[PDB]
Amino acid sequence: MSTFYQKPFLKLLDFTASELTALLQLAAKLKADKKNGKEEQKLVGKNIALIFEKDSTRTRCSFEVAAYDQGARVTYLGSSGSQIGHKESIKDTARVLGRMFDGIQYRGYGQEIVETLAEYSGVPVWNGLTDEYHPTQLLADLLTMQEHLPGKAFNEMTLVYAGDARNNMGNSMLEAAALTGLDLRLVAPKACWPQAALVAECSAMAKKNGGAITLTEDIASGVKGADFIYTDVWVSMGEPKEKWAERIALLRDYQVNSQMMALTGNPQVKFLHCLPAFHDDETTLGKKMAEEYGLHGGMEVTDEVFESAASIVFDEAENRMHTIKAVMVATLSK
Amino acid sequence: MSTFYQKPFLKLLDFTASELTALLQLAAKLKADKKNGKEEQKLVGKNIALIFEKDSTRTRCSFEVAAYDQGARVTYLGSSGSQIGHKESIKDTARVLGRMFDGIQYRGYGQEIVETLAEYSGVPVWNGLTDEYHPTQLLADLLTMQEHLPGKAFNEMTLVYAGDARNNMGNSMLEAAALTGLDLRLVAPKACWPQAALVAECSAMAKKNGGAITLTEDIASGVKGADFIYTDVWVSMGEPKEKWAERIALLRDYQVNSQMMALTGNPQVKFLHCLPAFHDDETTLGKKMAEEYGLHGGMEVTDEVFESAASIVFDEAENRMHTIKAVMVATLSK
Amino acid sequence: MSTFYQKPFLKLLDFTASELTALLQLAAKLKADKKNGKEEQKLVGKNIALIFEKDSTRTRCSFEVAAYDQGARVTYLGSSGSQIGHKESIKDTARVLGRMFDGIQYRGYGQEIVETLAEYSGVPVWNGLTDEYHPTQLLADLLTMQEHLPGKAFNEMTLVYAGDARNNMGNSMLEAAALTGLDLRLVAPKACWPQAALVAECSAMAKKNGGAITLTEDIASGVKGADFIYTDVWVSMGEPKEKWAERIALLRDYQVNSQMMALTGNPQVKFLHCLPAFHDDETTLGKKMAEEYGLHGGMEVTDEVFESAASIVFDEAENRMHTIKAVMVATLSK
Repeated sequence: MSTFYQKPFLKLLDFTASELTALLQLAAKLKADKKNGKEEQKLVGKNIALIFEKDSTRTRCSFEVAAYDQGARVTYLGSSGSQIGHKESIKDTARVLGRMFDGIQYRGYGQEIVETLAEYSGVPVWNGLTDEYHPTQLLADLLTMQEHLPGKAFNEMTLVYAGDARNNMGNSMLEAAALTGLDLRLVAPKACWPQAALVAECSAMAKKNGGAITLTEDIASGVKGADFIYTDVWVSMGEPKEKWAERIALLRDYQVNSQMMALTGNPQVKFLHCLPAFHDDETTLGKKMAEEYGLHGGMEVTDEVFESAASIVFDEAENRMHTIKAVMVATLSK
Repeated sequence: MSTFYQKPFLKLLDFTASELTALLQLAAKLKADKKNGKEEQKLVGKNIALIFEKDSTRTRCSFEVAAYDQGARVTYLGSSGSQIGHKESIKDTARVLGRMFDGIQYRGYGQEIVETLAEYSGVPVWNGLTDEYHPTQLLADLLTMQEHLPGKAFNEMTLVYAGDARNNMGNSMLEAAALTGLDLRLVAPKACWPQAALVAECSAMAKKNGGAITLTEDIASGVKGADFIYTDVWVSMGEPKEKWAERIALLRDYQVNSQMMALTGNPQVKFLHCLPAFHDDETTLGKKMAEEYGLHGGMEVTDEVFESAASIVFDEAENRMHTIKAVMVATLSK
Repeated sequence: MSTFYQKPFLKLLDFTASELTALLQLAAKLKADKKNGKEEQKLVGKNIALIFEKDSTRTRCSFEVAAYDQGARVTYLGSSGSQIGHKESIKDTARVLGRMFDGIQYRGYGQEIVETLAEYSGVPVWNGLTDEYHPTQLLADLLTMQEHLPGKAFNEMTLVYAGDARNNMGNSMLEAAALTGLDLRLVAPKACWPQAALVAECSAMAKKNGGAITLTEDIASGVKGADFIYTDVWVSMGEPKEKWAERIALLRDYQVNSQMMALTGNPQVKFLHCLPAFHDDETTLGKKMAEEYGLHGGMEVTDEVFESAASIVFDEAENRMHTIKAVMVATLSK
């Protein structure tokens, strides 16, 4: 645990399995302490900056609550202005921020941006999200998996990412398998697989640690034995709207529905999903896409799965805050 | 007072007259305590979310100061992003926020949004403003009226809303008359009256409580005997600009000016107005509208009334903060 | 020091040389105390408003950290909404804010706006930046100059502003020379000189205080003997892009480079610059301007000077926070 003090948190592969175990134990302690009304503040007098170049309105909440609970003050710097590196270089920005703040949370674009912030600020920099990795969500998922399979090592678990696994969360799961020996199934069309070189590197590491990484288009063999099925949205705003039709055509067979859950053969399989999810007609955008592409009842997951007892998405969402807090406490307090 | 603990505050009609009296007494105590330098913080360790879908830059101030004074921390989520229910359903948003925050203040659109937040968050949700009601402003006005008519019950007071009463504040005043027995005069062109069914319902209730609700186009009989004349702006950005000419033509006879104040026959009549007000040429928009529609000297209220000794608009504005604070304290602290 | 209590800070000329000396001593004490882990909070329970009509995303950081360190709470009101005086008059806004907040920091447009805020709010108002002055940056520069020339009075120092001195910082330096007896050199094309009347007024004052103000196009005589060379960007977004070519043509001879530094004849000359600076190709805008106008290697300052041992820009940037804090402490705490 002492190995975290004054260090950044830029991706999971910068840490050992034992360090990850200690971090998740801290998150679980902080969660229990707050639930029981006995949280001990370790960050009184610390000032934290949130550099959120990529942002939704709600994104800041888990980070602010984590800091506030621990006694720190927060300065939120959102995506309304220009990007970092537009008017001022990343190195210059890092040097200025590092004299003002005790810690910096980053959410944005290329991994090199957060590496430069970490190198030149002189204070812990925590990667919430980059193009390459989604460490904040990964930690939240890992804690949630432990809570719902108590007393199991990660190398005893099987996790499925269904749908479009070619993104920063797919990469973070590859890292998790590499480090912890997780049995990881990326169940996806071949065009939606993470890059082969990173897959090959993490697969060699995972093997050494008692795990395995499988990429397959076949849903029945892919999800068999799963303890958890994770998915996320199939289309994003920014990727051109005229590509949505072919992407949806490719991905709609990979919808997490009651059939896919039953194909695991595991009555205790649980469902995960980085929020927001398009699972019904109760959003303007979800209702439009359901009508335009024929997806009433839910897109990447059905309303039935999303609201089922197997769905643990709101525990997962809450656990973002507890694991963010563990990172801040472990790196800022001795 | 104990009846408020862990409850939402969604509209005045959810409360009894006695509960309202106790709430306003708490606001007056908190105001006195702060003025005398002896405020006791009841909200240390509480995290409050401000979900302000409809916002002006200044709107957050009264809510943040109220929370800060009481020791709470605040996360402001403004109207720059997408609306709630665009990308994530209201129910999903409520469930996530309710695990993070101890209380949620909402300012936005339909009343059903704030009802859903209240139902699914599991924490107190306070309605600052919806399409239907303006509870935060109503409480501020009621406290201000008590302060300027000490020792009078609301059923001993006469309040006039002059101008366009067809809006959320008109509805909140109908509720206030229904509940407290206020003598309420909506002095307005018939096209600018609140909906007849809500008027009829509140009129039956008001009668039972010793009050009365009058809707009239006649200014002389409408304002006679008034203790307070309230008004607000006649045109809003969003309503189409080409409708302004007919609206102003309809409403300009209802300007609160020295003549209307004298027609009350009450030398102690006071003037109220939810800020901002267009009362002179010292705003870019007010100066343009004054020139375009012939309203130099003030629109819905003249500069003379606005700056007169009868004007209590800045006491009213300050009392937003004290009454907001009373709602937060009454619902979050036992 | 007692003369600051409950006063605004609108421009340097509102203060005496002795008051400025005491303010900078307070800033140096607060800086030392924080570095040594023994800061004593003087602003617990104070609520401060940041009215930043002109804003970059990073601008709020120094003000928030200063307030947070001292125990105050902050409400940031940014430039995303409409300007003050668009929908509500400055006087009305000042009266409302002054009942809510203990102090108000302003960054924006005309000096009359901040004067009106100060006059009608009833609480200390601090001018961070207006069209006419840049007091926050001036105080940071003065502290930085003292730190790098310990035991020297300002009337023993020579400061150069190279480049376009016709702006709010040039005006603030004229005031500093007027008040402290600084030897101030504005080394600039004649079209980029501050207004003659303000120059003549401050020159009369500076003479009385043992200083001098020189405006010259001649770089060799202008910078000779300098203790410090300050500069800032040559072109701003808002000024029309088609004027950039002639402005750059006029200003590029005034680039702070190794040659200009050597022309001082002073091996210990230091370099200052209100950040951000365009000193290399590591910003999108800087790289485009370097390519379009032939300025690879740096615009108003070369990368070599900017990264040299003589460059003290990051000490200067940090000292914004310590001097802001001194203003808040001196005016809010007895």
